[PDB]
Amino acid sequence: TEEFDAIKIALASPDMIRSWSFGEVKKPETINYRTFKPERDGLFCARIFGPVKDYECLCGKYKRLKHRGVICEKCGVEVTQTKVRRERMGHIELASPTAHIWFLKSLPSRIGLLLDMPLRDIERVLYFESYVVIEGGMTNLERQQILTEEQYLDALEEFGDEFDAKMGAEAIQALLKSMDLEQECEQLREELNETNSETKRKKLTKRIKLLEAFVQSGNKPEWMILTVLPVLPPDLRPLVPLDGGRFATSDLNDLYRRVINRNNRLKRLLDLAAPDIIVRNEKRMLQEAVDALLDNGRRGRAITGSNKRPLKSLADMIKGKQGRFRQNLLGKRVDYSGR
Amino acid sequence: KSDDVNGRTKMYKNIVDGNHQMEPGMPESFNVLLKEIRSLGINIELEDE
Amino acid sequence: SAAVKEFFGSSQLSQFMDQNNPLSEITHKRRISALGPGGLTRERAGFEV
Amino acid sequence: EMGTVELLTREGEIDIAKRIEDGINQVQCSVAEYPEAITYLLEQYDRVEAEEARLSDLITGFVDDPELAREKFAELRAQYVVTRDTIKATAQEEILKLSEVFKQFRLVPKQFDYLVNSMRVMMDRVRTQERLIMKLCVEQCKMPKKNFITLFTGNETSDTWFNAAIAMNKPWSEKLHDVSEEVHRALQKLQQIEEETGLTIEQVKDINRRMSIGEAKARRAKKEMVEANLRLVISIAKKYTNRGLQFLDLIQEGNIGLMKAVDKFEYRRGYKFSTYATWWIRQAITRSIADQARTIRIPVHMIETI
DNA sequence: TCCTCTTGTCAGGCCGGAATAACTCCCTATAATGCGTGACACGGACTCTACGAG
DNA sequence: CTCGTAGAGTCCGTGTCAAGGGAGTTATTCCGGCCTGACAAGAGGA
Ligand SMILES: C[C@H](CCC(=O)NCCC[N+](C)(C)C[C@H](O)CS(=O)(=O)O)[C@H]1CC[C@H]2[C@@H]3[C@H](O)C[C@@H]4C[C@H](O)CC[C@]4(C)[C@H]3C[C@H](O)[C@]12C
Ligand SMILES: [Zn+2]
Repeated sequence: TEEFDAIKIALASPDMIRSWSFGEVKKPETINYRTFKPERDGLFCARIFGPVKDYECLCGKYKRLKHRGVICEKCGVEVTQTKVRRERMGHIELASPTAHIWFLKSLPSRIGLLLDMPLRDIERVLYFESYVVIEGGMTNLERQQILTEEQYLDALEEFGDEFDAKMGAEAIQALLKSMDLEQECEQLREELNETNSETKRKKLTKRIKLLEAFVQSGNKPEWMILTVLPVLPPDLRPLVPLDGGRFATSDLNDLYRRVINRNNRLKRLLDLAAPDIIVRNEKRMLQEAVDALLDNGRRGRAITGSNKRPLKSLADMIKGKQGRFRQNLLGKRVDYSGR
Repeated sequence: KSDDVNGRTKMYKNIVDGNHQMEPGMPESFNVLLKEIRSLGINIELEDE
Repeated sequence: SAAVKEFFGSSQLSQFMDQNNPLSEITHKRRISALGPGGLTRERAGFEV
Repeated sequence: EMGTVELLTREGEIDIAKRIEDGINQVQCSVAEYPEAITYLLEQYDRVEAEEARLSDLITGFVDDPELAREKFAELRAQYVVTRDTIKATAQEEILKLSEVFKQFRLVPKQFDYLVNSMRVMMDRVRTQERLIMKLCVEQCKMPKKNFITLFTGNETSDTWFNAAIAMNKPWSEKLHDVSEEVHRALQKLQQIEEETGLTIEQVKDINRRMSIGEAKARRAKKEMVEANLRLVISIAKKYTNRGLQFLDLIQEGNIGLMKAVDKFEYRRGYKFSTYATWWIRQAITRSIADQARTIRIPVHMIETI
């Protein structure tokens, strides 16, 4: 056991997300329904997360404790303690960069204020109602100017080249990567030396503080948009067998299933060169799935299968009353107690 | 008493042996918390100095 | 049959008779509840009802 | 989004079907027009005859029995070899006649895809080599881009632009010797690439532009049709909404099925599209509801038995 | 007299064919076309009042 | 000398608490038999 202190929090970079994860979860399958062993490489996977039963591989070639670092050649499961299946994380390759809800919809929209663009505008961008000019060259249009459908059409038709604009969360990420923190910070401090209006000054200070902290911490803005999505270890969203044949699963299994399905379908639709409208719908649905996954409660309320109650997303699982369910009230049942 | 697996088993053995020591470890709920927050795009690591 | 048995079984107003005293039975059968579907909630309630 | 596109009435649908037919036929003729594809045809037909391949791996029905195919491919080999010997005007007319006789054949889609892809990758190699050679030239020799266009364009095979650029005696023209080896070796390599093409170095341009035109035409026609029939897809979707799958997922699977149907639809049979497409849209919707519904996925036959 | 060394024959783990399952390629041809409390505090938008600049 | 803008104020709204038919191919369990270790009883030597 380490002797630690100072717990550090920062945005996870995509290479770190790949770093923690041991394998990619490509197919939504969970278990074989005949023999309830986990399917590879599904949401429950022994070769990725861990061996089901202590010190025994899936296919059953290696069963002795003497084998502990060998990795079964047929089934790519390493022979180790089943408890490891509680900590190993997975990851999913998302085809279309999707926005992180927490950094968008929270009353102060930090993407918005970093981009000094109101929330409604960004909403219009992600849902594919209008484009945004990402470096619109030597033209009569600014760098954060929105163009409507047929304004983008008249511009493209007239301006074929020297004009870079896009739609959706990938557009947002692209334009976000390009912003020069240092120069904009210098501009804002020059405003502070020259600008004298109470509320404008106040807002300016706010923006300045955000930029300063962001550039000091070492977080790069483009990470606010997620490319790789980590998947929680299986044991924390278990699929335990109830007695009598019936099964119980946490909702996260369903949410992950939905995300993987829509991601795979988008992959296929892209490979087929499908019409734009349908790919756009696909990106909308994927955004929806992700937003249910990260923080359920900021949208159209995706109910679960046949249960009427909204399914509980990660954010709900963390925040409770009060907050930490088992760490905070209430409250860690204890042994050696009577009443 | 509740969430530390190794601690609870070691303390069972200690009590049976007639010794009274302790070995707290990390509460399992906190480990779950780390994994659950890490499931988001939030990096939470235990630093060292 | 699904809707009828759902109402009778899995409903707020369909509850286990408390059958330990004749008084308990008779009083439970002659009861008037303001809860349930189409009715007030405890948090909703108010203090004037 | 669906509401914007109005209903592509019947005669419009037959119109776009003719445009699709024209694009597909154009691209099929275009394939016919380079002498390295019949190499692979005859080679795998013999594979089929020597029994190293399959009778269904090469053709999907002729146009105007094993006897007929075997004889037509024997005479195909004969004509091919004789026009290859007689390559040295006459070769262009004989290639046109070989292509016109080969038009008779219809290959099953994967092999036609493979042939269009082999011709695509050879043209890709051509364009990539020319682009890298011109990059090295313009950037290391500071080659003005107007003389680049005029002189370099047209041959891509002869040394006329090479020896004219070095002949202009310009000081960057003298540095041109610094990378003369790379540039002229790439010119020779390209000449060999077209020696394996064999026709020339301009018909590569003609073929890629004609193929792009056909493909774009076909894609646009199918886009129009699909956007017109989105309403049909959503209409059929209403049945399956409450099988634990989401509404929009259903509509998407239906869209994929409708795409397939459009790709396989034949108007010439004379029947209305909607009835025919219904089959594929329902097939896709049913298969997806069966597959993505349950948590512990269950094979489709077992679902049918349930 | 006690402990050690020896002759001899069976059994269990492992692999092969078979037979019931699964997954993709055939799926098709009349027409069907949009349908699913409540108090608090803070922030944003709109209005009013007053000042400075052209 | 006159007009528009800047600043201040108020009201409202939000988050947060209190239709299946099938042909071909491969996987997987299941019974039948081969191939190498291990077990029994006695004998001989210290
Ligand atoms: C969905 C259902 C919820 C029932 C519920 O919530 N009842 C609440 C009943 C409340 N009342 C009526 C008893 C009143 C209150 O308790 C007291 S008061 O009125 O509120 O004061 C769950 C909870 C227990 C689950 C069963 C068990 O696993 C055993 C068995 C396992 C098999 O593999 C599958 C079948 C079985 C029968 C399961 C079925 C089903 O999966 C059950 C009933
Ligand atoms: Zn194994």
